[PDB]
Amino acid sequence: AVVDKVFFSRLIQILKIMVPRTFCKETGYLVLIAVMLVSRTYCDVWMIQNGTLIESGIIGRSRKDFKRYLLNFIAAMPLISLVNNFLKYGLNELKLCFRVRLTKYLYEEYLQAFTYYKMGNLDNRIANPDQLLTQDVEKFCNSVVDLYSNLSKPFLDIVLYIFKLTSAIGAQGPASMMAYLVVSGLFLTRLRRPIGKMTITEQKYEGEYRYVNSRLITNSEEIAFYNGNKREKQTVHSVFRKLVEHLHNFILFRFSMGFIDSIIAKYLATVVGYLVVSRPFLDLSHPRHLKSTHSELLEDYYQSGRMLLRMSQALGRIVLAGREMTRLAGFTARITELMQVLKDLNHGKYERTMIPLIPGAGEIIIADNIIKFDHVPLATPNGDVLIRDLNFEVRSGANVLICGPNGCGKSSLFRVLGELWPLFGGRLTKPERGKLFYVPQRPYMTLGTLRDQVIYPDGREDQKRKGISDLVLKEYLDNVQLGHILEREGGWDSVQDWMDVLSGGEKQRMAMARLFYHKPQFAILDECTSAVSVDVEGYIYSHCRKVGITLFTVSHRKSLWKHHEYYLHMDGRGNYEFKQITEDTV
Amino acid sequence: AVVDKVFFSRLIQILKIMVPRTFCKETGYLVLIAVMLVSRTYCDVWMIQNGTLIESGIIGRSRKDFKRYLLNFIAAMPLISLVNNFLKYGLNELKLCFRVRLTKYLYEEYLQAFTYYKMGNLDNRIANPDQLLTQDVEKFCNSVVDLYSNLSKPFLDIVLYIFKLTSAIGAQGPASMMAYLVVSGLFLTRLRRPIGKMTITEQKYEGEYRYVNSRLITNSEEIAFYNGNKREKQTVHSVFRKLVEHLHNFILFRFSMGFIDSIIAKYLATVVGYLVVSRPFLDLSHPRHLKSTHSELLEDYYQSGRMLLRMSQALGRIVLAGREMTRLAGFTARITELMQVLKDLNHGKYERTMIPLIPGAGEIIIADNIIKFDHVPLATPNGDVLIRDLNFEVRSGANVLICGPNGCGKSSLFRVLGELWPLFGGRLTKPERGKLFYVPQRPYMTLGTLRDQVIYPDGREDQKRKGISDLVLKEYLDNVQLGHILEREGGWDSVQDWMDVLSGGEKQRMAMARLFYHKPQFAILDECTSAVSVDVEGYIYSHCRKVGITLFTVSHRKSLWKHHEYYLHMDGRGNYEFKQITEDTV
Ligand SMILES: CC(C)CCC[C@@H](C)CCC[C@@H](C)CCC[C@H](C)CC(=O)SCCNC(=O)CCNC(=O)[C@@H](O)C(C)(C)COP(=O)(O)OP(=O)(O)OC[C@H]1O[C@@H](n2cnc3c(N)ncnc32)[C@H](O)[C@@H]1OP(=O)(O)O
Ligand SMILES: CC(C)CCC[C@@H](C)CCC[C@@H](C)CCC[C@H](C)CC(=O)SCCNC(=O)CCNC(=O)[C@@H](O)C(C)(C)COP(=O)(O)OP(=O)(O)OC[C@H]1O[C@@H](n2cnc3c(N)ncnc32)[C@H](O)[C@@H]1OP(=O)(O)O
Repeated sequence: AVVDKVFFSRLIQILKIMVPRTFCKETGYLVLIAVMLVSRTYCDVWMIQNGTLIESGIIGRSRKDFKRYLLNFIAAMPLISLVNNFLKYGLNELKLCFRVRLTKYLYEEYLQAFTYYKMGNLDNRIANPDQLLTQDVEKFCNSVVDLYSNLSKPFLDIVLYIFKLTSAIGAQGPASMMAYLVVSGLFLTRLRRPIGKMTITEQKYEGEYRYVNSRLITNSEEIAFYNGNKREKQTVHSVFRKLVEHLHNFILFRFSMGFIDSIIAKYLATVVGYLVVSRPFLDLSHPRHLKSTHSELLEDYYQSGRMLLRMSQALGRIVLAGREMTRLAGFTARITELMQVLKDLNHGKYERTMIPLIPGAGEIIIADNIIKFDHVPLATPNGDVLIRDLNFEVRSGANVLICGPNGCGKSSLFRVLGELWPLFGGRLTKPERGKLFYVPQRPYMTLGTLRDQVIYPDGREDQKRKGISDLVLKEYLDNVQLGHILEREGGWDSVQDWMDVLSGGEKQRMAMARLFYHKPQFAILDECTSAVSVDVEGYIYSHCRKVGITLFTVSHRKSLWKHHEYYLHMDGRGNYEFKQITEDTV
Repeated sequence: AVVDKVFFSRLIQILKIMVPRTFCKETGYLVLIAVMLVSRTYCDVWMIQNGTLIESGIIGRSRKDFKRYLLNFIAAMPLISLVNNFLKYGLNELKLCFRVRLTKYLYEEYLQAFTYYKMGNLDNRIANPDQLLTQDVEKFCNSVVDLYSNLSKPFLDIVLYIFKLTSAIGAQGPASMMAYLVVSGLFLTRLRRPIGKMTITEQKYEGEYRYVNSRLITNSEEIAFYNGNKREKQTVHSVFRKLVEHLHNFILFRFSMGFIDSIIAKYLATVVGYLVVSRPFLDLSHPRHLKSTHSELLEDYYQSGRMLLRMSQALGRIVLAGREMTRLAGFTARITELMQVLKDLNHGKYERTMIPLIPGAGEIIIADNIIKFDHVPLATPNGDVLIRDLNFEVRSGANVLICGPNGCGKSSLFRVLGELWPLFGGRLTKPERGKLFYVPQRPYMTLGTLRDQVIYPDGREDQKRKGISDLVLKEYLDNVQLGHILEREGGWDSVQDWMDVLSGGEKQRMAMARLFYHKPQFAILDECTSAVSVDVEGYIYSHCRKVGITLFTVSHRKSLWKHHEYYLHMDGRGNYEFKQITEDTV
């Protein structure tokens, strides 16, 4: 988080995404804000001018002037509220418009061709992508708009008040006040250097105190078996004393530093301000400004004095806004990292995953109802080769059974099957990403109606395009014997958190009902049909055979060996067996 | 977190712990703070009185009066800084003294007779005890002192300024201003009711947006196998629109509410203030106050006007302090819950652990070198009986081997052995908590020197009491062949995080070196000697036999069966076997 030319360039790009045109609504809010910033400055100076006239009326014991200027203030009261609150409304809307624009751009780039998947399970340059896509966008939009507003308001205030004081007091007044404020700020900043060192030391000691307590907790049983209460007490007490003595020293230093700070920045500023403003008055022979009535002297003094105070407050605010620029730089850096990674992924380039050409080798061809592995060395994307050259085919209507110990390498095969990981040479055949399925032990369950659950990848209008009437959907439910669920929550339209409402067996049955509804070419059964009866398994397998859906199974059960022709076996050290059938066993 | 009489009573007790005497240092800081609060109020009113005299000197074009009162301000400048910063220093010290007193009391009650162990592994009324013992104490002390200061400063300011205005303007002025401020506050609070409802709705929608994104992350592989990019995009976009439309409505309402707030509380307050202060002036026949010079009229007006402003600011601050009282109540409730549980544990009473008399049944006798289970039905403290009546003895010099599948019930036996869990009937014999040992797979390793590691439950002065010279300690290291570690980090005094510096085998060897150094009566070997050679195991077992230390083993290895007389076997359903020896196997 350091401000350079790269920082500004990166802001320019991000803002270009956030301001696409010149006649959008963001430009409308920007001009609205600029107009209200100028109006707000004028309203503030008018209040300064009118307040002294009300007070001169009161002091002069004149009811005419008091009432005249009080009514001027009352009649102008609503306009000031509009000018201030319309500014706030414009700023809030600009933040919200910025958020919507950035989120649309990020998510359009994000939900495209496994990029959401690759971001976490194929790269490591960003963790917790959801946090960065949601929280950082809001924070960045808020920070950029807050910086704009907080640098645009003080700037105008300082310009106007310096211009007016150049005439009321002369160029010497504002210059001397600003010179003192700058010098005092530098001097106090130099004096306040140690606070940072003491602050980090305090945080370190508090961290040590927390860590020691946590250790005493996690190892409470072993300590309890010992009679070590009189020892852990000594250790924690010693750590507490270490922290406490530092706190004394930090408090004493803060007291000493505060004393000088109050004297220099709080009261000598008042003395300098009195000296600066008093020049036109105490100079009885001042050229032209002040040879006037008492009321004129009263008004001129208090107008000038209040202008100096508000000018100095503006200097403080602009300093604060400059400090907030650092946070803006931090948010921009994170967002720029995100945008870079999306650009890398969307073009296939990836780096730092969690040797042949890692970023894709060989070729992939497109065909239907045919899968052909031809010298494809499936491997982890890190480059670690899982196995030697592998070759096998599943031509049509053929079932393959995966057997062996805990695989840890078959997942790689399944991921390359659905383009999830790059190819590593040879030539391979696949359909167009829509003909492959994979149901884990607990299939994916969405939030919404049961019709959404069974029509997951498609919308209702998509179903109408296919013409699948709800009766056929019920038949698919009937085949898996899930038709009774329709009455559980009052029809299809019922919306519930289906992730936990259904039991395991129900989830797998609906998942295969979804498989039935889709009628794809290939599917993977990653040992999911574990909470269902044998009869239903054979019943669904019979449908799969009759329909023509090729199926991959990982059951390993003897009956499933009888129901499958091919088989794959791995020893955990690198090997694979592929043949027609086994007479009795491997 | 609701204020009642119980809340105040609980504060009284906690503060009684925090203020033990009447002549301590806390009472010194309290009187110091009270004196500085009064001085700070007087200094503020003096500045109000002197500022108008400086300004009347400037306006009067009188260098004599300007210089006179400016020098009065300069000469009194250091005293005001002392009065303000000595108040801040006193408040900080009172917070720190409060923290030290409370922490000492809590930890004295906490580290006593397994109470640290029971708090987390025998009850459930508090989780994360370290967080409550460390963070809540600091926050509570800060909150109580902040409430005291922020209710004591505005109170004095309001009293002084109302008293002075009762004479400057009359009782009508302060009364009318306070009446308007109260009425406006009530009216605006009534108008601002919906903001809370909209705020919670906004937080709910943001939570939904975060949850949906997280779901898209955790289920990215299954979605990827599908071509569902065009569906999760629709779901997330719909959720974003739901949030965004609410944000529009919330922004528009905030704009509308702000407009009324500015008009009523920001400017009509100024109009009412002008009307209130102007009464003595515009009344040309005012009885006595104002029949005076222009400078007197100038000074009287601005003194009164500034007093009204600071009185009203004090009303705002006291309102804020009252709001902070709610947080104080929350912290007190948590601390009172902690104190109650420590009191329950320290007397043996416990509730809600994670049927016979759960809180202790039977009796425990004290003896050395003898352990006698007599009809003790060991069970979980929840009351669920693990096994039926159990009886066996380990008289002297006898070794017992535990065998079977994953136990899950032997841990209960070991915990009752070291008084960690209550007895459930019968009569049992144990030594005085100092003769039992238990080394897990990874023994406990402290932060400190190696001498601390081997002398864990004892201090260096304790070792000098026993007279164990460092040569004998080295011999204990030599027996376990850990003498070479002395040169690894430059002698005993080297301090390092021994939790991870040592490898497993080294940790167990030092743990048994600690066992050797202590020479207790009974010890438990929870399958820890797994990363050590067979020769060293026999070598250490020979020492244990020769020394006379009875030993319990959980190895299950055949050679260890040969080296152990008794044995315990559990089937996981409730049973135990205890006999002299086994000819070949169970
Ligand atoms: C219009 C044209 C023709 C020309 C002008 C055009 C402009 C645009 C050109 C110039 C623009 C400049 C101004 C920009 C500034 C920003 C820059 C870039 C960045 C920085 O910044 S530089 C970087 C490194 N440098 C630092 O980093 C330390 C500097 N740091 C600070 O500048 C602040 O951080 C502090 C905290 C020090 C100042 O802020 P602050 O302390 O709050 O101001 P303060 O002095 O308290 O108020 C004023 C006081 O006038 C007194 N007073 C007068 N009259 C009366 C009266 N009649 N009655 C009672 N009192 C009176 C009274 O004492 C009142 O104060 P009081 O009544 O409240 O006690
Ligand atoms: C000494 C003895 C003899 C007798 C007195 C003894 C005392 C101790 C007895 C009385 C103590 C009472 C006072 C205690 C109070 C606390 C109570 C218990 C709790 C509450 O509280 S009740 C609970 C339910 N009730 C609410 O919950 C809504 C109530 N909520 C509020 O009370 C605040 O929350 C707000 C925000 C509304 C008020 O605070 P605030 O708005 O900040 O005050 P504000 O009106 O702005 O300042 C004053 C304005 O005088 C104007 N002004 C005058 N003269 C001039 C001039 N020459 N030039 C320019 N302007 C002038 C100017 O307009 C200035 O203001 P400005 O120049 O800045 O615009």
